[PDB]
Amino acid sequence: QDGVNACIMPLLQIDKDSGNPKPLVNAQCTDEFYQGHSALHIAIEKRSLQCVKLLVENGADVHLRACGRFFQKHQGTCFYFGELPLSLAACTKQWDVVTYLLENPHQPASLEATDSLGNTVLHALVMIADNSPENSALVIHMYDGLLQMGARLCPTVQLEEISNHQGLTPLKLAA
Amino acid sequence: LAACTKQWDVVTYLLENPHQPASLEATDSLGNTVLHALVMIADNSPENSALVIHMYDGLLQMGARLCPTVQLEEISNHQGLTPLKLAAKEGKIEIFRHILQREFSGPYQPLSRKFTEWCYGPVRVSLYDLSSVDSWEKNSVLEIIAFHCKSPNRHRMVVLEPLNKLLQEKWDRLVSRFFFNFACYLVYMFIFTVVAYHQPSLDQPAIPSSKATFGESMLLLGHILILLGGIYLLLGQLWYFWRRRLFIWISFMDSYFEILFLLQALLTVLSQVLRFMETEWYLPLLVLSLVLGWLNLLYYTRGFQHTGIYSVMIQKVILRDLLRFLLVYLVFLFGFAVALVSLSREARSPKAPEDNNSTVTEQPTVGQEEEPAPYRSILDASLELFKFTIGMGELAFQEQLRFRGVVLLLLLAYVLLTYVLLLNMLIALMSETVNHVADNSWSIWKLQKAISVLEMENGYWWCRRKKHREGRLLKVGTRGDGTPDE
Amino acid sequence: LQALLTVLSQVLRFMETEWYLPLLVLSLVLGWLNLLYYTRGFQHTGIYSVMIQKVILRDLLRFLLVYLVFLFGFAVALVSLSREARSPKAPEDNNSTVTEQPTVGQEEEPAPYRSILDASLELFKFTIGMGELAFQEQLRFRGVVLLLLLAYVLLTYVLLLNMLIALMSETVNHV
Repeated sequence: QDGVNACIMPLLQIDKDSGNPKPLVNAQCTDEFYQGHSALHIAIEKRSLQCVKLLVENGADVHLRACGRFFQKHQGTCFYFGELPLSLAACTKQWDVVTYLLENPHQPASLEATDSLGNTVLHALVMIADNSPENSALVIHMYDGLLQMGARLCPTVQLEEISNHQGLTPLKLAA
Repeated sequence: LAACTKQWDVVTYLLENPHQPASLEATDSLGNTVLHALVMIADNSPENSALVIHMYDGLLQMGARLCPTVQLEEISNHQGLTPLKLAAKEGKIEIFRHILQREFSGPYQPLSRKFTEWCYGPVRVSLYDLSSVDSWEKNSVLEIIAFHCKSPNRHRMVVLEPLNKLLQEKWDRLVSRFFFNFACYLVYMFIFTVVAYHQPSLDQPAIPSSKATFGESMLLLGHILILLGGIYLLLGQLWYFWRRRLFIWISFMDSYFEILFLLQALLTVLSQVLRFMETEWYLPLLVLSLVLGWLNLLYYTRGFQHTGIYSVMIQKVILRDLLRFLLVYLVFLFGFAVALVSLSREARSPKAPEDNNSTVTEQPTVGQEEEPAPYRSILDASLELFKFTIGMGELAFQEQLRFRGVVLLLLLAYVLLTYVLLLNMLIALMSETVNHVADNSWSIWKLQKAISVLEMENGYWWCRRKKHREGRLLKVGTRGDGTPDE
Repeated sequence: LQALLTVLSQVLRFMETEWYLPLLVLSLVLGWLNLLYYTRGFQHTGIYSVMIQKVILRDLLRFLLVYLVFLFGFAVALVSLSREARSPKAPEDNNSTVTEQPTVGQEEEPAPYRSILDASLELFKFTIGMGELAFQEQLRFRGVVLLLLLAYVLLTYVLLLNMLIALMSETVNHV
C-alpha cells in the first residue's frame, strides 16, 4: 500500500503502555514457513523505503535470524533467502536497505555475522548465486560494495576468513 | 477475414456500425469461427504469428469490452475442438503457447492461465490450470496434437511447460511404477524361454509328463502361465484396435511395434492352433514368438533417464533406417544371391514345367511352410550361401573350373561397389540424420515418455487419476515490480 | 576386485590346489588392464588418455546392456536350438550347484546346458563372430528359425550396431 506503513506507532504505544514496543516491531514470525521473520524482512521484500525507515525507527533489530521453512532450500519451492535482513537485503541488491540497515538510528549491521545453518552473507550471496550472469554480476558487485562500505563503515574485520559450520570459507564454499 | 487481415479499422468498424455489432461467438461455413479462421490461417511465419496473436488479443480486448460476457474459447467446432484443441491440433505450438500464455491485466483476473501466487522476485511460482489434462469430456491434449499428428510437427508441442512438466511429474509420482509392468512382462518372457528351452525332445507333442516331479509339473505351470498371459496380450491389442483405431488406413507400418505385436500374436495363436492339432511344427513358431517378444523387450526401455534418452535415440535411428537398409540388403543380396545359385550347382531342376515352387507356402492357412524357392539342388547350399552372405564360408569351385574368371572379376565388381563403396553410404547419411534428429530426439523423448505415461493411465483397466491446479517454480533473476492489485 | 581375486589366489594357493592359476590370469588381465591408469602423464597421450577415459568411462555399461542382454537372449535361443541330451534341469540340481566353490566364487559348471555346455561357451565364443553353420535333427524345417536369425541379425547386427557408435560420437560432439 504505497510503501507507507503508518501503523509503526499505535500498537508500539499500546505496546508501550503495555510495554512491548520493540517487541511490537521485532515479533519474529512463529509460523513454521515464515519462521524467525520480522517486518523488516517484509520491508525489504516489498522493496520500499518508508517501510524500512519507519520500521527501523520503530526500533527494528538488524541481526536477527529468519530460519524459515519458507526460507531454506529443498530443491523444491522453498529456497534459502538470507534468513537475516542484512543477508537477504544484499541478496536482493537492495543497497538502499543494506545501507539503511547499517546506518540505522539504532543499529549498525554486523558484517561478520552468521545465520541459521551457519550460512552467513558470504554463504547467502554465494549460495543464492547461480550461473545467471545477471545474478552473478549482482552477487559480485553488490558483494563488492558490501566489501567497500563493508571496508569503510565497518572495516578491520576479515569476513572471508570466517568459515561456516562445515569449516568452509566463502572461497571453500564458492569453490 | 477482417481480423485475419489485421484490419482493426474494419473489425472496429464492422462492430461499431450504425446497424450491426459483430457477433463474436459466431461460427462459419465448416464451423470454422474466427478462432478457427485466425488459428487455421496462422502458420509459423512470426509476422503472421504475431499478427494473429496480437490482433486476436485485441479482438479479445475490445472483444472483452464492447461485447463482453461471452466465452469465445469455450466454443468448439463441428469436430468438437476448442481453439485450444484446434490450435493444439494443427501443430501450432506458438498459438497454444499463447493460449496457456494468456494473461489479461484488466478486470477481472481469471482469463489468465499463468498465475503467480506465492511469487517473488528471485522466486517465481507460475501457477497453471491443466485444462489440457482435465479435458476428459472431450479428448486429451496429446490426443489432439496426435490427431491430427504433425501438420508441420507433432513432437514439438509437448515441450511447453504444462505438458512437459506435467508429463514429468505424473511419471515421477505415479508412472515410475512402470517397472511393475516390465517386471511382470520380464518374468513372462523368462517363463516363455524356459518352457521353450526345457521342452522335451520327444517327437510326439502333448506329452503327459516327462516325469511326475517338480520339473514337468513346473513346465505345465509355465505353459498355463504363458498362454494365460498371451490371452491378455490379445485383450490389450483388441482394446487398442477397437478403442484406439490405430493403425492408419492405407499407410505405412507406423507404428512399428504395434504390427510387430500383431504378427507375434498372430503367429503365436497359429502356434496354439497347430499345437492343438498336435504336430511338431509348433516349435519354430515358438522361436519366432520368442524373437518377437525378446525383440519387443526394447519397447520396455521407455522408462528412465539416460536409457530413455538412449531408447528414444535407438527408437529414432532404428525406426528410420529399418527399411532403408533393408531395401539395400534384401535386394542387392537377393540379386547376387540368385547369381550365386545359378553358379554353381548341378542337378538344376526344381523348375520350370514341374511344380516350380514345390508348392511354396505348402501349409494351408498356416503360412510360408514349404520348400519355397527350390534351388538347383543347392537349396541347403542356398540357405547356406545366404548364411554365407553375412560373411561366413568361402571359396568353392565346380565344373566351371576357373573359366569363370569373368565371374571372379565380376564378384570383384559387386563386392567392390556394394561391399565397401556402398557400405559407407547409409551409415553416413543416417549420421546426417544424427546431425538433424538429435535435438528432435528430445521432442520424441518427451513425447514417447508422454505416450508410455498417458497411454499407460489411459489404458489401465480401470484407472485412477489426480486433477489439481499446476504451479511451476522459477528461480530466475530479473527486475520488475508491481502487483495484480492484490 | 583385482586385489580381492589375488588374495583369494593367495588363499587357495596356500590350500595348494591347481585352481590358483585362472585367478592369476584374472589378476593379469586386471593389472595389464590397469596399465591404462598410468597413461595420465604426458601431453598428446595424456590428452588421448583422458579422451579414452571419457568415452570409455561413459560407453562401458552402455554397450554392455546391449551386448550381454541381446547376446544372452539370442544365446539362450541358440542353446535351445540345437543339441540333444537336454537335461541339466529342472528337477535335478538345475544349476549343478552354480558357484560350487565355497567362499571362492563362481567356480562350478554354472548355467549347465542341454549337453551343449562346451557348445554354449563355444557358441558364446561364436557370438563374437568365429564359427558357423551347423544343423541337427531340426533338419531345415527351422526355416522359420532361419528368417528369424535374419531378423535378429538384421535389426541387431547392423541396424543397431550403428546406433551407439553414432551417439557416442554425439558425446564426441559434446565432451
